[PDB]
Amino acid sequence: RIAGVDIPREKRVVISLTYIYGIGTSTAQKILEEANVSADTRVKDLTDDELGRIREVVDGYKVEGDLRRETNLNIKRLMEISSYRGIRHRRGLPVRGQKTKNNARTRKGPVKT
Amino acid sequence: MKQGIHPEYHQVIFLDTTTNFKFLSGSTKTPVIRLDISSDSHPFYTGRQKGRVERFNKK
Amino acid sequence: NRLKEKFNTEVTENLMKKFNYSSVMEVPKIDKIVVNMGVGDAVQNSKVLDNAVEELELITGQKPLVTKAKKSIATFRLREGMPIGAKVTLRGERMYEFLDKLISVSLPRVRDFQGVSKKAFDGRGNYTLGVKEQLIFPEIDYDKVSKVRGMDIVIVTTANTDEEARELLANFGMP
Amino acid sequence: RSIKKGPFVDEHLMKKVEAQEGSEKKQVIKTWSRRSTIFPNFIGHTFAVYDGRKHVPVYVTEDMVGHKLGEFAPTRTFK
RNA sequence: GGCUACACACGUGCUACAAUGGACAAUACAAAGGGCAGCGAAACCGCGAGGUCAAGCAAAUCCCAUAAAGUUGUUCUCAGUUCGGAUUGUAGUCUGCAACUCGACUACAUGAAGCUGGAAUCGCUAGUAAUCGUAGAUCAGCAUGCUACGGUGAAUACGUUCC
Ligand SMILES: [Mg+2]
Ligand SMILES: [Mg+2]
Repeated sequence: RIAGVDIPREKRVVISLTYIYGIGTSTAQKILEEANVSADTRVKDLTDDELGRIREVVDGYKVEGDLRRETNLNIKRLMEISSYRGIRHRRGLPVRGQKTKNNARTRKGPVKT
Repeated sequence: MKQGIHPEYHQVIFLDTTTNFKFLSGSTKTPVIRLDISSDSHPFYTGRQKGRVERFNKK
Repeated sequence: NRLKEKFNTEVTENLMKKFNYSSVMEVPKIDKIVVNMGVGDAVQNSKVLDNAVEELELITGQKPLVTKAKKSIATFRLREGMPIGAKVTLRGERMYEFLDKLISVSLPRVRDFQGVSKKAFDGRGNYTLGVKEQLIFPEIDYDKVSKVRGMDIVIVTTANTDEEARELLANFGMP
Repeated sequence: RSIKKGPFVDEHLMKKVEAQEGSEKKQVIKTWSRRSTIFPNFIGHTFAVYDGRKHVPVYVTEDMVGHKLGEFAPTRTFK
């Protein structure tokens, strides 16, 4: 565990940190710079000091909770106002102005007919 | 407690090295145990936590 | 026995002042905790219940009682005599230990903690926890989880009233 | 304007809001300018936006500032 | 404002499904084209899209412009993964009289179906298919398309039995 969530043992550090919601490759590299470990390491072999350096760096960064809250609350907000994007969120249709005549199936689900 | 079916439930130590809170109690764990977060290191107990108008005024 | 010594040393006083008690024996105590698992999948796989048993048994420290079917149901393909769940009554030093563990170790390991529920009373002074995941415990290595599963931790009291229960639990350290 | 130039608002609309800045707010303001940005000085007003065949009512709130009037007058009626 | 709708059906292309591969550091070899209130060198700032100052340039002179695939190294280890990069949220840039309807690009975070495709069907006989990038026209801004360009570079075609 690092940020209240497990991470793989056999994946290296830079990659394992990416299995948090909120933390990607860039942030992982920058975190490992700040809490200076090597990227080659693997968390089955890391020590208490290394792991705690990392935890200390990670605590400053919104992740595994507040990030889900930010996203959900932003969407609920734009729905509570009768906005275009929030109408689209309420209907299950694309938001960025794609065309729904064809090829919108991530937001529409599979083919219904 | 029947002799034959219950585990080895022995007294161990819970160390929150983040804030070094060293608590003693039992476990079936198999003596110093590692814990990262706790009632003395977790936000909600400790009470310390880490707007379209104010946003638009800065710009 | 940190929590029990705490109870007898402070909370008896800090509670009897709040509820004008003439005798110590009015004061609340936890008489037991019951820990269930409610395993309905054992119709379809008994290995499930074996894992459940082992995990309650490791968490608490005693072999859980296999509960059984009380009345037979066909929506779930469920016949009387069949095992469902398993329970564990806890009393004494082990109760106070498990409860301090809860307040101090596991609950601060929830994936998305923002507070326990605060209305989880039957109206008489008993408390339940709607747990989601079992690996939240340190005894459980997260690698041996055969199924993420929740639990129920009932807490049973000699308080007649929910507010007395709230104060007791806060004074131990519940949120 | 999605850019360091600062937002966009049409000048006539700004003037009419400053005219309505006496805060009595008896009247709906009429408009066609969906292009405009909403400011915090529009709260508690009632604007009447042109969707293409109707000057439809929209009530302004504080959750509506980094947005546009056009977000609240759907031009496409689909059932 | 709409031609950008969406319960669905078809056509034509792009990205992929991974190890003949992903990421990362070094390094190499082209064509052809365009450029005046237009191409914008170098330097500086910014993680980047870019921005400030500004030189040359109406051309075999200066610019777009460091071609990429490659080669050599490290690392990944056959998993929905370090493949994939949709979708969505945030902070931004450039253009524009204004990017919600309805621009492109960027950074961060998330990480969809997809593990080589049913019946059927298509292109191609050589510098061709296949693959890799590059330029232009329109164009304030927008190109997975259109037209042109070159780099690497196959296998097979017995024969007219049959459609
Ligand atoms: Mg059209
Ligand atoms: Mg990738």
